[PDB]
Amino acid sequence: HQKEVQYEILQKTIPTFEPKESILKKLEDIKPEQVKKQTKLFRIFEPRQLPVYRANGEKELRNRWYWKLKRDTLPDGDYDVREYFLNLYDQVLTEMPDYLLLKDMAVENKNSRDAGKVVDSETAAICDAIFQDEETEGVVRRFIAEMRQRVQADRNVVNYPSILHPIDHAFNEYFLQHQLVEPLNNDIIFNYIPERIRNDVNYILNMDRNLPSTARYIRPNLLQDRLNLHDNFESLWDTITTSNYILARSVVPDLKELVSTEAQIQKMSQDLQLEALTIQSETQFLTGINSQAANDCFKTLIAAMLSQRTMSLDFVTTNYMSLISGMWLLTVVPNDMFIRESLVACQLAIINTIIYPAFGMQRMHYRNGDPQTPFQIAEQQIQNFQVANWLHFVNNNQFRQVVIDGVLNQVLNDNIRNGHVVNQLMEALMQLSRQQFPTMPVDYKRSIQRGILLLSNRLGQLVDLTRLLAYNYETLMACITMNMQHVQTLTTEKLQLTSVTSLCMLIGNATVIPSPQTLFHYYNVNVNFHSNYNERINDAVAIITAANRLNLYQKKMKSIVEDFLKRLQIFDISRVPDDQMYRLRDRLRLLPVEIRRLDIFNLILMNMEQIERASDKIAQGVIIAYRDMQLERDEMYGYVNIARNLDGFQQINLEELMRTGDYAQITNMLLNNQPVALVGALPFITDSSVISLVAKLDATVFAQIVKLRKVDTLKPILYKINSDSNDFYLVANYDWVPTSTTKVYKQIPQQFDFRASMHMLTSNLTFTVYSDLLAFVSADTVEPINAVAFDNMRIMNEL
Amino acid sequence: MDVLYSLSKTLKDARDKIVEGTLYSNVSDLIQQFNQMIITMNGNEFQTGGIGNLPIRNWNFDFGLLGTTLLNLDANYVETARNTIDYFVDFVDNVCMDEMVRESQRNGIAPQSDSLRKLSGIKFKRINFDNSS
Repeated sequence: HQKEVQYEILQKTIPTFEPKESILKKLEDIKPEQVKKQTKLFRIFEPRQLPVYRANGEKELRNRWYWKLKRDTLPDGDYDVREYFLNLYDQVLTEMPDYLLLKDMAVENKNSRDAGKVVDSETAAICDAIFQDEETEGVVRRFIAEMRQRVQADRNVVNYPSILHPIDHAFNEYFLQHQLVEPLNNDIIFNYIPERIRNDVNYILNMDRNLPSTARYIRPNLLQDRLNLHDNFESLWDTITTSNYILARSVVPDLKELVSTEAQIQKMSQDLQLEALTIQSETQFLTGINSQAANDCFKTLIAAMLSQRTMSLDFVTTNYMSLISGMWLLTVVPNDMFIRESLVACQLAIINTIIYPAFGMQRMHYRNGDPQTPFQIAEQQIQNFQVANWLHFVNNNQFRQVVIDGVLNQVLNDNIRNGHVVNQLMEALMQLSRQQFPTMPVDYKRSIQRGILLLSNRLGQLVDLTRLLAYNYETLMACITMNMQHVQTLTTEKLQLTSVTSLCMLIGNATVIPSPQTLFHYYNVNVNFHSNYNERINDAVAIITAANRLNLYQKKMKSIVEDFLKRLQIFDISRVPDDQMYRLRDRLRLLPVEIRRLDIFNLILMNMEQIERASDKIAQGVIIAYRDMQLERDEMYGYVNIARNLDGFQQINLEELMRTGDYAQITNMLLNNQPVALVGALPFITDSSVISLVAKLDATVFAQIVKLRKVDTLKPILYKINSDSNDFYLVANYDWVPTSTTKVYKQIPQQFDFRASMHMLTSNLTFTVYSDLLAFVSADTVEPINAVAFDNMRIMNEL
Repeated sequence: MDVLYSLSKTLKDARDKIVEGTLYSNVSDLIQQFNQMIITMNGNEFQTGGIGNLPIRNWNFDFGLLGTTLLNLDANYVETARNTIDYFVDFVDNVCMDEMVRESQRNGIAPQSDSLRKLSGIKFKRINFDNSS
């Protein structure tokens, strides 16, 4: 009960999904980066006809074309506007196309006299409207009737005429110029195969598909870990290694033609003579020895080494058969793959139950925390060359680090790979079978020596098993794309030494190597996980950097980091410790932004002010000048209390005033009639009444600021006095200058100019994008009887 | 020698480019290189000058990274950068002086001062960047 409670306390800090095996599904559901295709040109603006007015305020008989936001939904308040632009950045990023083929969007130009086409249907609508307009220049009309697309099918190129606002053109041109599709040929697919599988003679790889020159693909982003999650993220790294371990378990092959469990069990029972002993646990000795345990051990060992997940050793000390098998385990598996306590416990059991008693040595009084393991002390304290040499190997058989194709890999000693070191183990334990065991009771001594010989007499089977395990490890490690970082994990995989005994005593001579399809699936899952990891890092870094550069100080990067971890698909975010979340935020803040996202952000940032000033529902400020200023004469309004700039006035930032809550300066200025300019995205009331201007209602809208100490309800009056006003006669039939004490800081819409909006959009005529490159590889394997290892000899030679 | 030159070059770039009001895009790569230098040098002890009247100087590096979040650099950013830059510039000058006053008949091309010998280790090779002089 207590142990369960403490382990639950520890596990609640690890974001691993509790049904471990379910993780496999979540890992295999990660698909390649979804390929996005553009269906229409990206547009923020449209041309719109608006009424215009003469200098006297009379509506003219013609409308004029102006650029207007297609979706005018900008909020009030500068902070909310910057949030709106961050959301626009996210929308553009999500809807950003990976490639474009303009011919899909090409439509018929109705007024073309030469079978002309334009992109897109919106351009066709604009061109038709301009063609029918009476105020259009004859040259522009003739050009619309004559402008042509150019389709060069031999070159795989298309150019189409388009009408676009300069910002819209900037976005679409960026999409066209920076597509993610690369030419795909058989050389690229061949090099996509891991280099060590292309060199393995056990796999026959062929290219029985023809790729047209129009083939395309998107390169996965196999950048190595920029967050260094193996460093100082114990819970996240525990989760990562657990997921990798589950996947590796899924891909490790199953053993075939194992020794008959009945025959081996009867042999071991006859040799050990346990019934004749006085062991309190007579039944438990040979329990756990079966084919299922052997397969589980094989899978656990290879998967743990592949995922670099720490293993714990679970054994009953009185079961010396488990210890004898653990001798082989420590011989072949690097000792750094085990939690220090488990390795020390297993080695000390071996020393104090088998090895030192064999040589008549005083039982080792080992001290926990000793920099030396029990075997490292025994190597010096044991003089026999066989046992000492085996101990030396076991002490120094840690993983070696080597970078292959940019991936860090944990590789084994060559004596493990060829299985030769098993001989040394055999030699060592053969010596242990000849030892006197001076003071040991003779029946127990005989049982131990006969178990030692049980393991010894399987020398050929154990050499074959070691070579098979090493070959499977190397072949599946060729399929790893992220650095195999070795860290001692929080939790371990528990390895029963009885399963090790099953594997050692039941392995036959049937070679089992990973199938080519299994290798390709494992490699594809690894590539998908790596690419998704890098892409989500890019998205998180882009959004964090944009929020900082947009000065969104109330934005919580915690939500961004949680979304990132959720999109990694293998973290239960509820169990991520807060210190690790904040460390993740800090490390993400330090990374530079990916080029494509950063360029899109630069575009949005540089066009922010223009997009904002195009909105018809927010103004950029309001000047309160307690002198009478003439209403400006604007073609869009008639008479309008519009300020072109804020020169000559003290500026109070409304966002800063809202954030501080200090209204002393604004209150003092409003009470004393001190001219000022309130700056910030503000909603305004459009007042067309001349009587309202005479009543001076625009000056009556600022007392609520002092009353409520709020600026979120400030709605200044923008006068729009023209012939459409019900009381415009007051302006027309009387001698006076319409004035007001307040002006609204707002901009005038940009006029539509055909020359400045007509562009040629260029793309490719057509291509096909492919995702599964390894589907183009015909992969076969040799008969397992003939499968060879790195040394060109058969993996299993006992035949 | 390449690591010492890279330290000096990074510091010169920091002095010339980390200025108030400058776009972060003007320094982003430089800020990455500077942070790499800080990470590489942090936690290392150096000693320069025990020859002639050159004083014994002890150097400890415990510095925070520079921010990557501003759009334009401001006074706070420049002050933090300037403090770090001043310490690093003093260290580089002392290391250069310590190396300049030493000579060897056998391997005179190889580093003579212990500081430059330490900087020739692999753990500092990350600092190395553009060698244009």
